[PDB]
Amino acid sequence: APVRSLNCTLRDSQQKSLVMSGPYELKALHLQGQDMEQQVVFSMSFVQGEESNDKIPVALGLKEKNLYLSCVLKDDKPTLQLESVDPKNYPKKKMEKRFVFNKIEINNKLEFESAQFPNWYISTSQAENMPVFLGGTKGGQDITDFTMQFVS
Amino acid sequence: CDDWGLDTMRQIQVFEDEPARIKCPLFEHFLKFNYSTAHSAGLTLIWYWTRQDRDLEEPINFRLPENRISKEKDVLWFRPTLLNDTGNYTCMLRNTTYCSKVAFPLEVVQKDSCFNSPMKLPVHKLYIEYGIQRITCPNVDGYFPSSVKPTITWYMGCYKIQNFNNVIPEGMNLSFLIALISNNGNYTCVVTYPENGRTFHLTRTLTVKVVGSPKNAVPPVIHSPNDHVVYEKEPGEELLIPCTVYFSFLMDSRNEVWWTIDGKKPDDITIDVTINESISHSRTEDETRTQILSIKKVTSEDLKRSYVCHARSAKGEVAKAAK
Amino acid sequence: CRFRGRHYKREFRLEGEPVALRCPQVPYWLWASVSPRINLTWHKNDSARTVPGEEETRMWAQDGALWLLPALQEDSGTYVCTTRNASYCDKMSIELRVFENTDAFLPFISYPQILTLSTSGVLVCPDLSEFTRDKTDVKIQWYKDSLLLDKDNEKFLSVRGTTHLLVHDVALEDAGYYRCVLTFAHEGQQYNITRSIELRIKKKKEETIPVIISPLKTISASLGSRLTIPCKVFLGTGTPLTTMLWWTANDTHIESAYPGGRVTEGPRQEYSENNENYIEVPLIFDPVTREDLHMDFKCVVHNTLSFQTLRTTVKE
Ligand SMILES: *[C@@H]1O[C@H](CO)[C@@H](O[C@@H]2O[C@H](CO)[C@@H](O)[C@H](O)[C@H]2NC(C)=O)[C@H](O)[C@H]1NC(C)=O
Ligand SMILES: *[C@@H]1O[C@H](CO)[C@@H](O[C@@H]2O[C@H](CO)[C@@H](O)[C@H](O)[C@H]2NC(C)=O)[C@H](O)[C@H]1NC(C)=O
Ligand SMILES: *[C@@H]1O[C@H](CO)[C@@H](O)[C@H](O)[C@H]1NC(C)=O
Ligand SMILES: *[C@@H]1O[C@H](CO)[C@@H](O)[C@H](O)[C@H]1NC(C)=O
Ligand SMILES: *[C@@H]1O[C@H](CO)[C@@H](O)[C@H](O)[C@H]1NC(C)=O
Ligand SMILES: *[C@@H]1O[C@H](CO)[C@@H](O)[C@H](O)[C@H]1NC(C)=O
Repeated sequence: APVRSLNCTLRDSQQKSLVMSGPYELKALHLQGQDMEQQVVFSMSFVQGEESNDKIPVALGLKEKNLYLSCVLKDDKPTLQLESVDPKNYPKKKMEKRFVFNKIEINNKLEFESAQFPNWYISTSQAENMPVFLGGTKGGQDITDFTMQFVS
Repeated sequence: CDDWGLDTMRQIQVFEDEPARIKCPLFEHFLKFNYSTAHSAGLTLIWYWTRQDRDLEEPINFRLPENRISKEKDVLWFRPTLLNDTGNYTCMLRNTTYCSKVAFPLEVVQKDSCFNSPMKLPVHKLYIEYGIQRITCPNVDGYFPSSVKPTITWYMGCYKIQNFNNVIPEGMNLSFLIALISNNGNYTCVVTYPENGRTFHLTRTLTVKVVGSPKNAVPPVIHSPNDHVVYEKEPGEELLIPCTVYFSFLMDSRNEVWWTIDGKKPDDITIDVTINESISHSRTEDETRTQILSIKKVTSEDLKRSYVCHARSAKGEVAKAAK
Repeated sequence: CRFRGRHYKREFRLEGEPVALRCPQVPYWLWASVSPRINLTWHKNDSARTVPGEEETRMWAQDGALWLLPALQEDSGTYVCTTRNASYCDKMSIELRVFENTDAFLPFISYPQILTLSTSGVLVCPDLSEFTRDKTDVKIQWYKDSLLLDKDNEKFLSVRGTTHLLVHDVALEDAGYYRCVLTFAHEGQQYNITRSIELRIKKKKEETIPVIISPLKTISASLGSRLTIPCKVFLGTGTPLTTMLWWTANDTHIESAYPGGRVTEGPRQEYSENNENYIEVPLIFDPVTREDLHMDFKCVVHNTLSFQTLRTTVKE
């Protein structure tokens, strides 16, 4: 075995789902009953970039697909982007730290700090269609922590 | 005169360019019961200060000019205070018989517009994921009449609070809808109000800290004496014995862990032994204490003799070791 | 011009209330590039001639979206936006279905909102953005099965001027259908805008602190070059979830440092074994040799509730 990954679906604090629309972007909006399985499903896998009881390093990318999200500086400011990958190599441990996150999970609610940029988190606006993005502000106007449901 | 040294370590700190309201210490010479302070005996309350200097001075207050230091009722009143006010202060009581003076260093603190300051901030525990909690602007009391309606805004960092995802300003109170770890940080309310044709500021800041719910306050859980890991040691193996214990969070919680040779703080007969004591805290402030035992050669009696790890915190717990 | 694609969120609204189809993924109200605006018009799949204009006086086009107040049953259909930069052009469709305002049709309009039980949680009224561009902060009224929730109610708190309904401490009986109801105010017309929320409860997940069970200093050895190894962890109850059995000498990492291929650890074993219990096991194997003849080795088990470790003695 390479890396024990797992499929799941995240959904944020205000109940918004997580559907793709790019693949140059992701969005977080309310899915009607009859549209629920539009929401992307994630392949989360443990990379083990740095040990800590608090942080569990995890790289996650979209399953049945080749995308994996990673942080990069679009003009010296952290930006969330979807980089494609060789389906041959991945999933893999010790993954490039652009692709690495460390989930801070507490009582079933979990945040995702960036390894590349500490104190920068996967976030979402409270508006509806606005995209998922890397965020520098925690506990502000943008939603940082989500809740995941495992899937099959 | 009955005289108490200044409250050196019980110090006061005040923001510049905005009203203070200092009280004279009556926790010494207690004197407050069944209708507060007694001026009836005719014990005049005298004020006077000295500044960072070498001399005492009568306190000018009437032509300040704006009664800027007028004491309205058995207590001092700066509207507004000024950096030059820093220094030690004194109040005393006079009866033809009675005298009593005491001092307290008043350090005036400059303020950044981002609320940066040397001022000590009060930590304010807040239970995690509770339904809804809130915080009131700390020390607004008595600064202004019920008649006037104040404007009052809040700020996390220099970040003003508006459209926050789970925090909401509600007049004097700040409400946290589902207190998450994301909510840690220094907060600061800033209340404005008009008085005699002027706007005074009151900025005060406290740091919110999210902690474990009482919803999950539970007796300590013993981990190490699990028995699935069996501690057997043939004669003279320098055996070690760790006792890791998880504590749920409570405020008046005195977490205690101790080994029990059989009920008397070890070291019976020779029995040379010593404890190593580690500790860890969750982000939530959930302690997890640990203890261990360095050991010499194992005397024949040790194995068949039982000893046990212990812990208690508003609840009590116990676990049996194995050899 | 190109057809870019179908808009993911179809919209099953109710009859007799407003609707707003914003051109899919074309605008986001990000109207920075809007000076001399781009040509824009909608049209039905079957009905093309529309401006889209208006059947009666119902339909029109606000900033980037056409409305249907009231939206009528039969208005159901598919629509396509249009965009024109002489340098470009494309289109996208929003599906739409209007139902009758019968209680019977509710389960089809429902938004699934989830909350784990024995905790506080929040229900947000969905799809209200286009109409919430006013400062009378959201005058919504939450009903539960035709039961209006007043501040007198202790179980549910309606957040003042917001879309959130605070469930203070959710219980099994709290599952079911709810209703957002935004009273609108356009041109002086006051209209209801309903939203069916359906709450699903979930049980908080098991997560136990495991113990390790292979602490013995390698009792055996001889240089047979075959190295057997198990790190047995005890899960009180089956919860191989975030649980992770990472093997590292201590510093080495057992991978991309200690091996050029020399040493690695293959598959894993979630035994289950004894009925009630559940257990997991790794296997670091020096497939053909163990030569250096010295190493600190450490079994790392790690999940959200504990970072644990283990080391062992010299061997034979
Ligand atoms: C208020 O009183 C305190 C204590 O009397 C003063 O601090 C003293 O200052 C001298 C000269 O710098 C130091 O050598 C002493 O050690 C201090 N006393 C003590 C007990 O530490 C201080 O000057 C006064 N505060 C102000 C603002 O003047
Ligand atoms: C919230 O306030 C606390 C206390 O004022 C800040 O913690 C201080 O941070 C500095 C580092 O910049 C430490 O050297 C000090 O020891 C801390 N003060 C004390 C006494 O705890 C903290 O920086 C503030 N939080 C944030 C995120 O800005
Ligand atoms: C405050 O202190 C300065 C510096 O000694 C002094 O010059 C000034 O007179 C003081 N301010 C007032 C209002 O007297
Ligand atoms: C002055 O004050 C003291 C303190 O209570 C009191 O004992 C004494 O009687 C007073 N002298 C009078 C009566 O003026
Ligand atoms: C459309 O045309 C304008 C004007 O030439 C140009 O600035 C713009 O980049 C074009 N649109 C896009 C997205 O390229
Ligand atoms: C809005 O909803 C309420 C409650 O169901 C109802 O009484 C009222 O008739 C509705 N308003 C309009 C404009 O029909």
